[PDB]
Amino acid sequence: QVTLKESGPTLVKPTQTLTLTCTFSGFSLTTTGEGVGWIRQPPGKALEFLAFIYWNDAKRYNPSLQSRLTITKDASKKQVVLTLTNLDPVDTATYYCARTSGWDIEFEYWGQGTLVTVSSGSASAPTLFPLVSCENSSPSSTVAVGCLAQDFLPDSITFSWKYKNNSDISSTRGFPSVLRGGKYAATSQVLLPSKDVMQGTDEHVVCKVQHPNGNKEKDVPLPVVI
Amino acid sequence: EIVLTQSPGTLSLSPGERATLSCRASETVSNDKVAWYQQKPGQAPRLLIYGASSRATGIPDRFSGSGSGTDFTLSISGLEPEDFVVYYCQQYASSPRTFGQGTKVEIKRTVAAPSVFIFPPSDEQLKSGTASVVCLLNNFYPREAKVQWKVDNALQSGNSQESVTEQDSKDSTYSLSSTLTLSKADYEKHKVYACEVTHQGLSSPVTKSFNRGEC
Ligand SMILES: *[C@@H]1O[C@H](CO)[C@@H](O[C@@H]2O[C@H](CO)[C@@H](O)[C@H](O)[C@H]2NC(C)=O)[C@H](O)[C@H]1NC(C)=O
Repeated sequence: QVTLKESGPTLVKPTQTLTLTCTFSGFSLTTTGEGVGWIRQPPGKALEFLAFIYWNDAKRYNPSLQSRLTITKDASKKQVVLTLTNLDPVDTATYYCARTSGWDIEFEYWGQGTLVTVSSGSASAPTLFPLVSCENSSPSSTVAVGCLAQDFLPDSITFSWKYKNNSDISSTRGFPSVLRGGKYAATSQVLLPSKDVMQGTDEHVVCKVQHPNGNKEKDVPLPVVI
Repeated sequence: EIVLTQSPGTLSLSPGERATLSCRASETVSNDKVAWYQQKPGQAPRLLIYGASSRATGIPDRFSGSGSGTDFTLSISGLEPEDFVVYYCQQYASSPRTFGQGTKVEIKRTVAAPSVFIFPPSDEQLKSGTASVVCLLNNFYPREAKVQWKVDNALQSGNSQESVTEQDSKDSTYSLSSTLTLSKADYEKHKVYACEVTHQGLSSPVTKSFNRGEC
């Protein structure tokens, strides 16, 4: 089996320089037709090709990003390097490298990507706020409460909801994050049966998130129904 | 500069049906050096077809490529569970290599109207100078929903984000959160907050709202 692995800074400020490296294993930049290239994917959008370098060291670029792009191979270390200057937030994206094994077989082998966030802000952990259903005029079915993990970076949180009787909850309601002024926000909600909340002492449930910069965990107050 | 237009952007079929995704080039593609990739959200693309019609190493046979000139087709008969992902065509006739925007194949299900809830900003966050009103839409289908914010009857704009989950694994439904974010100052200057949601499964638009403080 062939293999590629990318790596680089997971966070970087604009007006700067990104360097990524595709360490590959299973082939050498020597056969004809063979080549390797970098392709990125901005969150939620399409794949976009940056640069490609052939064995025989022939390099090819994406006009729109050329003169800002630079591609190089080191047969010595089995690792291709990409350089992007003048970083901008729009350059945030997952960066993949892949190998074309011949002339017709295009990118038959892909690395695995590495998300490179481009924010001037600094790696801050989440700050939590409870979301209590200001529900009524029909409580109905069941009651819902949330939790708003705010101002974090890089985008990388998880949610787990636990009870007072410290068990676990069935939320599944996790929304992808939205990028607001250099910082990412996310919401998580959870439905509990109207029958339970309109009873028990549980004056709350707790919201738990694990971001790599801190593992905060606020508690959200149920509403009291009956 | 060979532009690639894929359509439809999103296609809604049932498991087992046949799917025909089209990819059209802005000019003829020399030698038909066109390729198709499949990507599940999260993972990396995987090659499905190259040279317009040649299958790849370890890629099933319901996947087939055809066409030439400026029209190409990736057809997959007998849609299987795992086939409901995104698909991209690419041309490598020149390089600049270029990609299409991708067409997503989703699971057709019946209409499910959403259940909606509105959450007022918490005092805590309020002390922080910024208040965030949220409106959650739960388990609905199809994906299209109009979610409008109104403050003291004023239609809002450029001050709400919007996030939507991927099609539910057990439900085939979607949920979405719409966030209205405004200055604590502005927030305390108004009385009634309302998010109106429009969806094919509601006979009439449902509006949810609360009055600052009375919650
Ligand atoms: C935590 O509190 C809830 C009530 O708010 C408990 O729910 C009830 O107890 C059983 C025991 O597990 C639950 O399975 C049911 O949902 C509820 N019972 C009834 C009458 O249906 C919940 O169980 C508590 N967590 C623990 C420690 O089990």
